[PDB]
Amino acid sequence: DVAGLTPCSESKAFAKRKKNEVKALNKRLKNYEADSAPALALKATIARTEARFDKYAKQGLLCGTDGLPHLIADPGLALRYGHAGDVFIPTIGFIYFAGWLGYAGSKYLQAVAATAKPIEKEIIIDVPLAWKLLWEGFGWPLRAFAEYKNGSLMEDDAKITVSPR
Amino acid sequence: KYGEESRYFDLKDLENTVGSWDMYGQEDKSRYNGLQSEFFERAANGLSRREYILGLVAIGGAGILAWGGKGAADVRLPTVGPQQPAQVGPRGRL
Amino acid sequence: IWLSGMYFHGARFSNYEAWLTDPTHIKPSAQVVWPIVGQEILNADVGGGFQGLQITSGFFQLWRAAGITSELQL
Amino acid sequence: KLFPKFSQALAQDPTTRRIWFGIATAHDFESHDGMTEERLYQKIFASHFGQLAIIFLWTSGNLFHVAWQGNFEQWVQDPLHIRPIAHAIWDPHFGQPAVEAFTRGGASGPVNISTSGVYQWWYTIGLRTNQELYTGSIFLLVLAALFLFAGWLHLQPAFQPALSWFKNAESRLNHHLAGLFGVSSLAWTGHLVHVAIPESRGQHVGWDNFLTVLPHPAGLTPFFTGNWAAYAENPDSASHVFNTAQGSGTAILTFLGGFHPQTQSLWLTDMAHHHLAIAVIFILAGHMYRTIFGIGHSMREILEAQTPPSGSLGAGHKGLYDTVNNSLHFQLGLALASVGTISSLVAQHMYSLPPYAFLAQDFTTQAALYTHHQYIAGFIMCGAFAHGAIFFVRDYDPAQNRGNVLARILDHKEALISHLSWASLFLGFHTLGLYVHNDVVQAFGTPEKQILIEPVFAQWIQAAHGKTAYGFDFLLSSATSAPSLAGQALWLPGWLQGINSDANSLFLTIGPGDFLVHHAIALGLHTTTLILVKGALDARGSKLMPDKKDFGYSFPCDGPGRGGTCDISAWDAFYLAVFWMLNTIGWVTFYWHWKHLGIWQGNVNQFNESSTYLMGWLRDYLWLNSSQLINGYNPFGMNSLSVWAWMFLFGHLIYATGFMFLISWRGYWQELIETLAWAHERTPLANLVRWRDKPVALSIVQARLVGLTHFSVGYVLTYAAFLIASTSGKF
Amino acid sequence: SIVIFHFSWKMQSDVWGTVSANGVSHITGGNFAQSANTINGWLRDFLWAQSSQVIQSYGSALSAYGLIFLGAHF
Amino acid sequence: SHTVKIYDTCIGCTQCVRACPTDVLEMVPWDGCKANQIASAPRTEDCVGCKRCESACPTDFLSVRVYLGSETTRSMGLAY
Amino acid sequence: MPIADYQVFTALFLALATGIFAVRLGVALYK
Amino acid sequence: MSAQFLPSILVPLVGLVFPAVAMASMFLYIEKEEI
Amino acid sequence: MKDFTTYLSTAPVLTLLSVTVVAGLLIEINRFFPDALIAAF
Ligand code: CLA
Ligand code: CLA
Ligand code: CLA
Ligand code: CLA
Ligand code: CLA
Ligand code: CLA
Ligand SMILES: CC1=C(/C=C/C(C)=C/C=CC(/C)=C/C=C/C=C(C)/C=C/C=C(C)/C=C/C2=C(C)CCCC2(C)C)C(C)(C)CCC1
Ligand code: SF4
Ligand code: SF4
Repeated sequence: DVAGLTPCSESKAFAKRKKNEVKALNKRLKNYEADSAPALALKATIARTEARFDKYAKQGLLCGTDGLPHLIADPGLALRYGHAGDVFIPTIGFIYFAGWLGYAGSKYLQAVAATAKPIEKEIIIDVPLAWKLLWEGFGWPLRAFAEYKNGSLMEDDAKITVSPR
Repeated sequence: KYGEESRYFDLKDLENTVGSWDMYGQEDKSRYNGLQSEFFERAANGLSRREYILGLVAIGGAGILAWGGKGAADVRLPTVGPQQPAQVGPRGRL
Repeated sequence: IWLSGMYFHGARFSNYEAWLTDPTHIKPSAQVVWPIVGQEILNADVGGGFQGLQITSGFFQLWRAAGITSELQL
Repeated sequence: KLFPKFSQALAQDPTTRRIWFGIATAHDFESHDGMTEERLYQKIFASHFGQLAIIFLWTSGNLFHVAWQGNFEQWVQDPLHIRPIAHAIWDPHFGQPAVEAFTRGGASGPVNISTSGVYQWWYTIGLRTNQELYTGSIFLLVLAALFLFAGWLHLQPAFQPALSWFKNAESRLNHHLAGLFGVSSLAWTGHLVHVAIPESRGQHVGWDNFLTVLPHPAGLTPFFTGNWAAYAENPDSASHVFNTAQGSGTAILTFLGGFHPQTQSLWLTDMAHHHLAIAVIFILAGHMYRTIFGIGHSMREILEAQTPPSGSLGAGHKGLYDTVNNSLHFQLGLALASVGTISSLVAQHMYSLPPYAFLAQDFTTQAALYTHHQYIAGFIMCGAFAHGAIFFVRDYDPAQNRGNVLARILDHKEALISHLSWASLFLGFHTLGLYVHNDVVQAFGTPEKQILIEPVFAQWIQAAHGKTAYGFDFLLSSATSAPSLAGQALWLPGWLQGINSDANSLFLTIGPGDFLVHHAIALGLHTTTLILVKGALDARGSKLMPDKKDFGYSFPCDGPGRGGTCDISAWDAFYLAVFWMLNTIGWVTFYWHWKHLGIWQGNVNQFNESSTYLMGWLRDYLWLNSSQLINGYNPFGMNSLSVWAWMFLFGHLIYATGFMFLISWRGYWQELIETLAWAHERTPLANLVRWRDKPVALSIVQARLVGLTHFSVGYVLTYAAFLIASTSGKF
Repeated sequence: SIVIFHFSWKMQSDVWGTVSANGVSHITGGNFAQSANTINGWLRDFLWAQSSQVIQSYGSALSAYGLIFLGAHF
Repeated sequence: SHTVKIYDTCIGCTQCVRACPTDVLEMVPWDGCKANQIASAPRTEDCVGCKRCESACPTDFLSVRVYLGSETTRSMGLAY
Repeated sequence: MPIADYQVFTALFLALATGIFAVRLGVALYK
Repeated sequence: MSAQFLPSILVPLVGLVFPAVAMASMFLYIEKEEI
Repeated sequence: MKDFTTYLSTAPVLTLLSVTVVAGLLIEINRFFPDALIAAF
């Protein structure tokens, strides 16, 4: 319980929702054979639905009055009540991958900017160089922090074009 | 215009080089009967002044107000007629 | 290429053979979706022990008028 | 051909545009021929007088129509079972079924049901009979005539105020804070103590007997002796009946907090106490600036002293006093921004804290008032930013503001616009992504896969106010906390009783749907602000047009050169921002209306479950609540909702018509008009009739303005019709 | 757009239907002949009345049609 | 009647004069550029405002500027 | 106690006077 | 309402007489050549 | 062969191949690890 939320394990609405979904799937399954293709597909869907509901209830997710899982997006609140995998951990994972792609693109652009013909390098990508920079982008946090503390990650305001006010 | 050949410009006859033609106008003073013409010009004697002709239009404005205050009721307009019962509304209102 | 794809789908992912036996109750279908993110719900119960997307191109009627009858011909 | 008396250049225009531009530039006094600063200020002052007279006449008309064709007296006896009447209906086009269908609140004929809430307001301030309303209307009529005479008088040379008089900011602020704000609030407190409070207790107090009635049993003695606490001895009981003496009291300045159990609105004694405190504080604040009595403050020195060391803010606020006093657009922009924010505050406070008796029970009036004030606030905000841009392009002097906050904020305008764009992109990407994800999982029949982020921050703030529905036990949620014990016997009892009840709108319960809609609102606000700020900062010039300030605030473009310069002026930025403001206000009103629609019907589950995906918004709100509206008239008959159905289609038509001016541009119409002119000049009989002005297509800027006007009118009319018809056909 | 709307409403109100030995039961009951003369009829009896099938397709095989219906609007 | 102005940044390329559709600009002798010629607008009354001259100017910023002002029967391009 | 016809007539006359003052102010503003 | 005849006279005056008069006067004034 | 590899390195070809590879990887991740609502490690 965080904000009046009940765990999905003890939520009656959650169980009723699972029961209703499985019931609808079985109702659709009743109009087929026992080993036909549609019957097997419906059985697989039923198994997946049951596994999903069981996993959600076992993972400790919080359910509201409507019986659906709710996510806690607040450090500390999610860390002390065991909900860090809702938004905190996904935030870290995203930030890492997003920074990886961004750093790889930045390095490729800066590397090809020194070539005699950079526009062609932009429309016709250098596959080996792009591959090497994509691999190097995995250490983007360390490289970015080093460049920031080094002062080479920024451009002087006096060297950037600006409008005549 | 002096269009005797292929010349459609003439400074001495610039009036004809700009297409200033009546096309269909025709001057003729022999048409309307004198007795009927006199009757109409006599009927519309002083009504040729802007202030006087506007007065005739002002009569139309009075007729508009007369219709609302009398004409509308004489034609049994639904808005000037009566009303029958009413309803209560969605909930306990009026 | 587009026509070949239409005939191939009508021969491998359709219920044309079953639709021929009951063209008034079985709804024509010539597309089957893979089960990846719950999208398998799009495989409707068209009829004839087949599940797929209901098509409205009229290919089943055209093939019937041409006397296709079998899936090997498609 | 000389109608634009204020513009000699426009008078020389031989086309119809002369008339058009002759009306759209009538209030731009600064651009008129032979205009000075003194004449400009005097004309604005007289225009202000005229506007005040118009407002007074409008209020007088409302009062007169309610007292002449309304049912105010009948509504007073039964405020919950009688629909207020706005005015009568006299339409010769009405048919018999229409005449019979519009007769409702016991009227003699067809009438219009009021939706502005004037009945509840007038009933709460003490008005009870039609004679009082008529007297108020006559008084407002005389007041309007007086203001008109004042406007005419101050235009005469003997009564013309000098330009320096208009620049006396200290004196004006002193009089406005101490007199326009403080004295007015004190007078309102006097009226509430002498009329509103006694009238709510079943005692009539009017001009004929207000001098023989004691507002309090102990008259004036406790006030002058200092025993002010004696004015809050016995307040109205919890079982008090409005307009009657059962369960009444004698207190006039209480602070119970909460809502009246019967009227579901704020206590009159609390509002009187509020106005008295506000009057005292405003008067005190009014005694601050220096005038001619050797004491007070000098705003110029205060601004010149607000310069932090280390040069973090540069020169600080040096020269800002003159920048604001000399420029009228700066003052208008500040006033518009403040007024718009206050309008939004008023809209947000009147539904959660109803101030008028029997106002919360009127679902139609509450929704209409909230939507009206929110739309007004949006338009006023757009105007504030537009005038800020006008200031930058017409009254900003770089030499006079060298190094202050204005020059510095203009020096890094790129960072501001870039961050606004980033915030807008983030909000849009994620709000749309979450909504689409929920829609996709809902379509596949798997609602358990929805991404429902709990609004823990807003819930925490709600718990800080006393709501115990989230188990936080924070400040006001804990009975043993210091703030809880401090106001334990003051306003906390009623405040908590009203905030912990689900029967009112005082801090409603929120969930994932509220989280998503709030982020959508944040998106609308950020994008609208980005457009307006970008237009105001780039008004003087950009890389594409370095000398934009030389072309003024509004101009069609700069030609197709340099890649194209369509919609490059600041006016165009405001034009593009109006669309976003309408969209944001639409989202806000949609959220408010749907939530209250579910609350009024006792079904919060509908919004709690269908608001997490867009299909629920389109099906459970727009399509579901439009059945009665579109059924106002059908091949079977018509009802009182036919007016709203017609207005619904009318708004749709105006909006679509605006789409023409918005999509089609000037070029096609010019050639078409030329062809039409040729046809007229070659048609017999019709040749005898000529045009005085050469017919030409609408201007580029004029076309954008016409299209925007049509779009806004259709938007407002359509939503007003749908809102009123949906909340009126059900309640 | 107007042409296809006219065709759809006309066929659903005066052509398509079922025969029950007692007459023809059209899909919309023939409301075109009494409502297509006004814009409100087109908005209510055609756009609003016939849109309930696409806005209620979530959770079924036609859910895709309900998704595109929104996507297109975007 | 629009306002057409020429600035000293002009290089005398004569492109604006050739791009004018109503013969509003012309080249006159000058000594501030290598071409020894400057552009001028003696017949601004015939200017329509098409801004074709600006689209042809190669200097940065433009050496020829058109400010649309009071509209006349000639500036509006009306043949009726 | 509904307002009588004389009250409506008096209000209309006062409105006429107010309109006269308004037109005078408008004329002064035009100058 | 008191004086039921007033709306039947004021509505046409404000919607028919006043608009026609105002439009005619405005049209005559915006094309005066010398105001 | 050099020209063919250069054509395959163009912005549209590389964009479509990268999008296809990313989409395929995501589809297989969801196929083997479906209904991943939270990051359960
Ligand atoms: C005590 C002296 C005094 C007073 C009472 C006023 C009063 C006024 N002056 Mg003035 N002025 C003064 C001294 C004073 N002035 C002096 C000394 C100078 C020279 C320095 C000026 C120079 C001056 C100028 C140049 C102008 C004015 C203007 C105005 C008018 C402002 C517009 C308006 O009416 O909105 C009314 C404002 C309020 C009622 C206060 C607003 C309170 C908030 C914003 C509203 C919300 C309150 C509440 C919630 C509303 C609920 C009500 C609801 C139930 C309906 C106003 C009546 C302007 C004008 O319009 O000219 C006619 C104007 O142009 N004054
Ligand atoms: C206290 C409020 C206030 C004041 C005093 C001003 C004053 C001024 N504004 Mg401003 N403005 C405001 C608020 C205000 N504004 C707001 C809230 C907005 C946002 C909409 C704007 C947006 C704005 C812009 C974009 C511009 C101005 C401009 C101006 C200046 C000239 C105005 C003019 O030319 O008049 C002319 C008046 C009109 C043309 C009337 C407009 C016609 C309306 C919009 C149509 C209404 C139709 C109606 C609703 C239809 C009913 C529907 C029914 C038929 C079914 C002037 C000094 C202009 C300027 O500064 O010049 C450089 C300028 O371009 N304003
Ligand atoms: C539904 C209509 C619509 C939509 C979606 C947008 C969206 C947007 N507007 Mg816009 N606007 C609109 C109508 C709309 N506007 C109208 C009618 C007007 C009046 C003319 C304006 C005027 C206006 C102005 C003046 C500005 C914007 C800006 C923006 C951007 C703000 C940033 C943001 O919100 O991030 C979110 C981004 C989105 C919601 C776009 C969706 C992303 C897509 C769906 C992802 C792609 C996935 C997939 C691969 C699609 C490709 C498929 C294809 C290859 C086949 C944004 C992209 C501002 C801006 O540029 O911001 C910097 C800006 O200044 N708008
Ligand atoms: C799991 C699904 C998902 C998807 C499909 C997306 C998709 C997207 N996200 Mg997003 N995000 C997600 C989950 C997801 N996000 C989660 C769970 C979180 C945690 C709450 C975030 C937080 C997040 C942020 C803060 C941002 C995005 C942004 C974006 C957009 C550009 C991302 C990018 O890397 O571009 C390409 C990469 C670059 C162009 C350069 C790298 C830029 C990254 C984001 C900076 C990372 C390093 C930096 C120091 C981090 C500090 C950020 C600061 C605010 C604290 C994109 C459409 C960005 C955006 O909205 O654009 C305006 C954005 O800034 N996301
Ligand atoms: C619903 C919006 C709307 C409306 C009403 C119109 C209307 C019109 N368009 Mg248009 N158009 C629109 C959207 C709209 N368009 C959009 C979004 C675009 C962008 C693609 C275009 C692009 C476009 C082009 C390119 C052209 C038109 C043309 C026309 C005109 C055709 C002549 C005609 O229809 O006869 C009659 C007019 C109507 C039926 C409109 C409704 C008028 C009602 C029925 C009369 C009501 C009388 C009134 C109420 C009484 C007076 C009351 C008093 C208070 C004033 C017409 C006025 C063509 C044109 O110029 O005409 C030949 C033209 O070439 N449109
Ligand atoms: C701005 C306030 C306002 C508004 C919007 C209305 C609106 C209306 N009035 Mg009303 N009226 C008002 C003030 C107002 N009145 C006042 C103060 C009085 C007291 C004298 C009256 C007395 C009155 C009577 C006796 C009647 C109406 C009637 C009507 C209805 C038909 C209009 C008509 O033909 O009557 C004409 C209205 C008048 C002769 C007086 C109105 C004068 C106002 C104050 C002019 C205000 C102009 C405004 C401030 C400037 C805006 C510019 C604009 C003119 C372009 C209509 C809904 C009729 C009705 O009941 O319909 C069923 C009716 O018979 N009114
Ligand atoms: C552009 C421009 C302009 C305009 C501008 C604008 C328009 C602005 C605005 C703005 C706005 C619109 C703002 C707003 C705001 C707000 C704020 C700033 C606030 C706040 C806060 C606080 C401080 C609070 C606190 C509290 C309390 C008191 C109690 C309870 C709790 C709380 C926390 C709530 C100008 C002319 C000037 C200049 C130039 C140009
Ligand atoms: S705007 Fe057009 S007409 Fe005027 S000078 Fe330039 S090119 Fe010539
Ligand atoms: S185009 Fe520019 S540079 Fe060339 S002659 Fe004209 S003004 Fe001078």
